[PDB]
Amino acid sequence: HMASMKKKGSVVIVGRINLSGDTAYAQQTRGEEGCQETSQTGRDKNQVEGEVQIVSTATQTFLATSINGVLWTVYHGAGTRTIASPKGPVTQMYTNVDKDLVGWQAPQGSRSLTPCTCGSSDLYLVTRHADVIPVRRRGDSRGSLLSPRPISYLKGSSGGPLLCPAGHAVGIFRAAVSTRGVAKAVAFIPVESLETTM
Ligand SMILES: COc1ccc2nc(C)c(O[C@@H]3C[C@H]4C(=O)N[C@]5(C(=O)NS(=O)(=O)C6(C)CC6)C[C@H]5/C=C\CCCCC[C@H](NC(=O)O[C@@H](C)C(F)(F)F)C(=O)N4C3)nc2c1
Ligand SMILES: [Zn+2]
Repeated sequence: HMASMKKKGSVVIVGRINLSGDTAYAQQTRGEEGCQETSQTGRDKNQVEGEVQIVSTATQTFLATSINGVLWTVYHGAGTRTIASPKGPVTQMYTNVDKDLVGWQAPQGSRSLTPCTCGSSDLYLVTRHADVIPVRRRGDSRGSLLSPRPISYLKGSSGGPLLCPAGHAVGIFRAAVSTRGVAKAVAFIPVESLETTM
C-alpha cells in the first residue's frame, strides 16, 4: 500500500583506496552500523579524500571514482540511488543503463583523476583491496589481465579505475570475463564515453 511504501537508501562512502604514497592500501572510514544509518538519512558528515572511494548500499559494496569533477560508478551497483552528503541525499547527474554507468557531482574534498589522452594500451586496474593489476587494453572497452586470477579477487571492484602509466583515468571497471572462474579479461566504460556523457 502507498502508506507503507519504502524508499531505497543512499549510496554511502565507507572508505577509499589510498594512492597518495608509494604503497596503495584500502582505508575504511565508516563501519557497517554507521553505513546503514547514513544510507537511511542520506546525511554523511565524514570528510572525503582521494580519487577512488569504496561505497556501499544496504546490500552491495563496490567502488566509485572521481574523474573531472564527477564521482562515477556502475548502474548495476548504484541503480538510480542518491549518494549521501553533508547536506543530505544528492541526486545522480548522469545515469546510463546502456553503459552500466552512473555519476554524481564529486564530493567536496575529493581529488579527481584527469581523463587520459595518452592513447596507451598499458593499463592498471585498481581494486577495492588496493591491488594494482596490469591490464593490456584489447579494445575500446576491454582489456586482458597480464596475470589471470579467480573472479573472487575482482568482485566488489566495479566502479574502480583503469589507469594509464601516467596515472590518468582510462575507464571505469564494469565487468569481468572468466573461464572456469578465472578472470582473463575485463570490460570497462572508456573515459571518452564518460566525456561523451558529460
Ligand atoms: C541492472 O541494470 C544493469 C545495466 C547494465 C549492466 N551491464 C553489465 C556488464 C552487468 O554485468 C553484471 C554485473 C557485473 C559484475 O559482476 N561486475 C564486477 C563487480 O565487481 N560487480 S560488484 O562490485 O561485485 C557488484 C555486483 C556490487 C555491484 C566487476 C565484476 C567482478 C567479478 C565478476 C563476477 C561474475 C560476474 C561476471 C559478469 N561478466 C559479464 O557480464 O561479462 C560481460 C561483458 C559478458 F558476459 F558479455 F562477457 C560481470 O562482471 N557482471 C555481471 N550488469 C548490468 C545491470
Ligand atoms: Zn594517460
